[PDB]
Amino acid sequence: AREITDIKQFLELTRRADVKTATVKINKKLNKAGKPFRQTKFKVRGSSSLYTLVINDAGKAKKLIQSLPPTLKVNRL
Amino acid sequence: AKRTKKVGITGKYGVRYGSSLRRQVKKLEIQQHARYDCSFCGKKTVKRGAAGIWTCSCCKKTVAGGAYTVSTAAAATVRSTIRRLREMVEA
Amino acid sequence: SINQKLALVIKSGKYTLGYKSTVKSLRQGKSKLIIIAANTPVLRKSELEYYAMLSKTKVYYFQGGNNELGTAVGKLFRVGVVSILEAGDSDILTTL
Amino acid sequence: AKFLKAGKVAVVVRGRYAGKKVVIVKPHDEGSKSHPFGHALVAGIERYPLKVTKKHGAKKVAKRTKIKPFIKVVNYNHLLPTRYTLDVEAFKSVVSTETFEQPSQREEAKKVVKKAFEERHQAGKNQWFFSKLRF
Amino acid sequence: GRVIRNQRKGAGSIFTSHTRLRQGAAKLRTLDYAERHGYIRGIVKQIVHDSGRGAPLAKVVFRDPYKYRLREEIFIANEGVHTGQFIYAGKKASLNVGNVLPLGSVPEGTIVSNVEEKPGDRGALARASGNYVIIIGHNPDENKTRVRLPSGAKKVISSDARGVIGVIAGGGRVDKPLLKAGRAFHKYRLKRNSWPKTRGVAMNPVDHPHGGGNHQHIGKASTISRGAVSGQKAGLIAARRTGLLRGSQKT
Amino acid sequence: AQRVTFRRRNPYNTRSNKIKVVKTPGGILRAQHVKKLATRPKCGDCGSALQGISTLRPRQYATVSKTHKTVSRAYGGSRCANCVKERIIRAFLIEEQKIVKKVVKEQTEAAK
RNA sequence: GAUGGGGAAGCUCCGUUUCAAAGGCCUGAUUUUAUGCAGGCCACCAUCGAAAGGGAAUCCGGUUAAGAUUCCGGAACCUGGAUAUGGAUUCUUCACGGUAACGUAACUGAAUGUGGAGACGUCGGCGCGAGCCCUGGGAGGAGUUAUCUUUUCUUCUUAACA
RNA sequence: CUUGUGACGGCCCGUGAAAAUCCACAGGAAGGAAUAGUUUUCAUGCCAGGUCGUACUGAUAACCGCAGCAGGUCUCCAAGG
RNA sequence: AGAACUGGUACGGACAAGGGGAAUCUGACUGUCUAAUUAAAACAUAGCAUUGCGAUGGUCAGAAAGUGAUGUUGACGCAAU
Ligand SMILES: [Mg+2]
Ligand SMILES: [Mg+2]
Ligand SMILES: [Mg+2]
Ligand SMILES: [Mg+2]
Ligand SMILES: [Mg+2]
Ligand SMILES: [Mg+2]
Ligand SMILES: [Mg+2]
Ligand SMILES: [Mg+2]
Ligand SMILES: [Mg+2]
Ligand SMILES: [Mg+2]
Ligand SMILES: [Mg+2]
Ligand SMILES: [Mg+2]
Ligand SMILES: [Mg+2]
Ligand SMILES: [Mg+2]
Ligand SMILES: [Mg+2]
Ligand SMILES: [Mg+2]
Ligand SMILES: [Mg+2]
Ligand SMILES: [Mg+2]
Ligand SMILES: [Mg+2]
Ligand SMILES: [Mg+2]
Ligand SMILES: [Mg+2]
Ligand SMILES: [Mg+2]
Ligand SMILES: [Mg+2]
Ligand SMILES: [Mg+2]
Ligand SMILES: [Mg+2]
Ligand SMILES: [Mg+2]
Ligand SMILES: [Mg+2]
Ligand SMILES: [Mg+2]
Ligand SMILES: [Mg+2]
Ligand SMILES: [Zn+2]
Repeated sequence: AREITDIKQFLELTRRADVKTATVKINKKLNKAGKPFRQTKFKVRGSSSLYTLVINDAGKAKKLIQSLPPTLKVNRL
Repeated sequence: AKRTKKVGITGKYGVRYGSSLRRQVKKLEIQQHARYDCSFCGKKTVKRGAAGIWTCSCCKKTVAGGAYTVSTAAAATVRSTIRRLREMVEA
Repeated sequence: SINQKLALVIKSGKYTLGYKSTVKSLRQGKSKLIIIAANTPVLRKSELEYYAMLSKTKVYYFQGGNNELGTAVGKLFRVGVVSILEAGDSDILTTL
Repeated sequence: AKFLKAGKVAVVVRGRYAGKKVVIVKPHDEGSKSHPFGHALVAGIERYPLKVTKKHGAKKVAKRTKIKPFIKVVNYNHLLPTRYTLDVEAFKSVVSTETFEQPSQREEAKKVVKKAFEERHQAGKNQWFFSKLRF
Repeated sequence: GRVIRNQRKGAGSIFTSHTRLRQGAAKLRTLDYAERHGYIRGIVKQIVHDSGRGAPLAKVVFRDPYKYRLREEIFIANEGVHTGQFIYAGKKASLNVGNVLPLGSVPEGTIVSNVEEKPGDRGALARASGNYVIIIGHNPDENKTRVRLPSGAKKVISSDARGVIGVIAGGGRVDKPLLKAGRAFHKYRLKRNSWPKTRGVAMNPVDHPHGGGNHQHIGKASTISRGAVSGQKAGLIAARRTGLLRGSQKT
Repeated sequence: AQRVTFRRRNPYNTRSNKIKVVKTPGGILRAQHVKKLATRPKCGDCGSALQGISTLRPRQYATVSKTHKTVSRAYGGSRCANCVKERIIRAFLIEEQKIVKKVVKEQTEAAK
């Protein structure tokens, strides 16, 4: 329910010691009339709120999923 | 244009209640709805809120007065008498 | 009366109209005399005497309200206070 | 004659320090580029000293005499000049136009004016200036 | 016969006054040490319309001299009182409109209103809109004052009773004709259930002394002696005279 | 042209039972009740709606931080700013007048 | 409508702050120990009375033979209570900036007092919002087609909360 | 069109509830730091949220009129021409 | 708003939708009542007039009361016609 725009804050937020699960949503969006790109959403289920991080870059998305802690349950959908 | 000859504000009562009664009701409502000078702010902004309550739109002052006018003649006579008694008793 | 002296001030000298203008002038020390209408808010009156006393300025109280003072200076609106910056050709500063 | 001089005590009527005694340190009648209006460089007190009686001994006196000063640019329209006065010599140098525009010299000027205020208040000088305006 | 209407009011079933919207009982400030030894100052805050009352109310705020509180009083507003006006009450108060000077310390010919009949009962006399009391003279020994009530009767009351200077605001109210059963309906809707009134002569004889007959007529004399019992007092009670008043009252 | 119904058991169009028809992600029209509108706080002296303060129902003020309920001036969340200015002016002037009156009184008593 | 009271032979009646000795509230002190002494404070002075008045806080999708704002899934909020970390602030002890209206992530505060909200009529017109109605383009589906009809109907939606 | 809302204006011898409850301010009692504190109106974190109603009709058949009676019974939403 | 053209003079084409005038009696008017035979010229009403009362009071209630209604009232009021 709360959006996060800082990657450092997000990666820190993945180590809050209360979060157990997260999900990664892939969307197909259009930047303008010609070019469709792939939207990726990072949602971390906090104890009290849901934090969503949105990335419009595929490369950054790959680097970030690579950088998630292994102890966190990730869902692909 | 001039809409009525004599009824004026009491045209809303139509042909009923009798001529004379409508006459003095007009005579009083004209005073009731009129605008009065602010004794404090000096403007034509004093209106009647309720019976006897006269307040000024600007300067936010309210003065207790007559039910149908800002002040009656008896009030003026009383105020003058009080002033006479004050300047008689202090000197 | 005194209104003729005021009129000659207006036609000859310089002056200000209004509370903000007069307090600004009195703050700068350019005011020689101030005139207060009868029904001026007494708190405003009192701060005016305090300012004048701080500025060593003569004070006169108009025997009339805002409307009478405004007509005295020859204006179609009401004036609560006037400040005299220069007499020009008048005599109010010497008398009263 | 103009009266807003470099030693007059005034009262702030508007702003965060409304009702606080201030002393004019540096006047500016014809405004400035940063402030196109008649403004000053007053120094005041935010937390007035508490009342002290015979009963308090040797530390409650010290705690109850603490002074929190402040320095600000204020429009002349937001001051009431007083007939009182309080000379400024020990901290007229530190308070200046360039004393502001960065936080540091503000705070070490506040320190000097705090020292000057508490020194005067320790002696029997300017009780009215240190007395809180009740309203 | 049946119990007549005027008897039926005393039970107070539906005949009690409608007191929802009234702002409170309009009483003077209680008579304490300050008033009988000096004067006290007050501030007029609100001038409020009172439901079921022609005169407006004056809501004056006082200071409690014994405890740090803000006693608030409800006065009847005199004509000429304004919000923010300072009000002085006490023996040593200055004789000004809205002040509450005791009748002992006020010269003859003064106008007062809301006058106490005994000291400390917080105002009885002359409490209606446009009404006032004349002070005629004093009796310094065995302190005593003679005053003129709105009824025209002369009454002698104690010199320590209080009364506010001025005339009750709202005068001339009864001058405007109502023109409408609706206007009277709304007027009495906030006072009590006493309207409309049915003529006794148009009643059956079981309902009223006047009722009955093949023509609407009272039959007997309509002037009822004061020695009559409840249920007979229907008409002109203890009428000294009757008929149109031609000439001076000679009071 | 769907027609909605009250979502609660009070069928009377009272103040506490106002509704606002809204469209849901399900594509249907569903009535939703709206709470009574908040009234702005008012100044103690000038009687006007003093600004800078959040406007909520009275109980809901217990939930928000101190910042939303006050201003950083004396009489912050209580009195109008112009009211504060005029009362400061009144206080100063009347106190100075009190000193003036006492010096005049001691002068006149010393004269006789 | 109890109580203190006052009537009535009595069933009971009056009265709801009245001719009353009409109480609990916080801090602490003592750490035989539990709570009395240490204090201070305060003066309404029972209770009942509204499923349409006032009122702390929830929405969406799905599910049953019959329940759903109650169940399931997801996402919030309020009250009460404990609390730990981060943040904030302090050597000028209890923050700063803006001339000002005022702003922020915070940014001590008891007794007592003041103020605000709760909290408010009806009617006429005007502005603004939401929903509905109308309609264009486009992407699907259905109907009529002896003849005509870029045609007729229909789906294109986004809650509380931040 | 329905409805909500704002600024208004008209009307009154009618000026059109109260309480619970929450907050702010004034006040400065008290408590407070430097080798360390103070702070839970800032963020995050932990636990709990008791009791009763919840189906259905609400009317030319589920209510009252002896009844499966052309009677009576409060209210919400209201498409096109 | 106007102008041509057109039709078995039709055209607010269904629906929807005031008859009018001259007078007399009576009530001024809006309003209310005999649920289930009488809605009126009856009642009420605004206006007018009269009476009582300054509270240790007027009118009225209770068996009594340290009891009540008017009365959160005070003659521009309350009460009775
Ligand atoms: Mg009746
Ligand atoms: Mg009959
Ligand atoms: Mg009989
Ligand atoms: Mg008869
Ligand atoms: Mg409710
Ligand atoms: Mg703010
Ligand atoms: Mg805000
Ligand atoms: Mg009882
Ligand atoms: Mg209850
Ligand atoms: Mg309820
Ligand atoms: Mg209500
Ligand atoms: Mg909700
Ligand atoms: Mg169901
Ligand atoms: Mg659930
Ligand atoms: Mg900060
Ligand atoms: Mg309020
Ligand atoms: Mg959205
Ligand atoms: Mg409606
Ligand atoms: Mg209105
Ligand atoms: Mg159910
Ligand atoms: Mg159900
Ligand atoms: Mg149902
Ligand atoms: Mg139904
Ligand atoms: Mg139905
Ligand atoms: Mg049945
Ligand atoms: Mg019949
Ligand atoms: Mg009939
Ligand atoms: Mg009749
Ligand atoms: Mg009586
Ligand atoms: Zn005014």
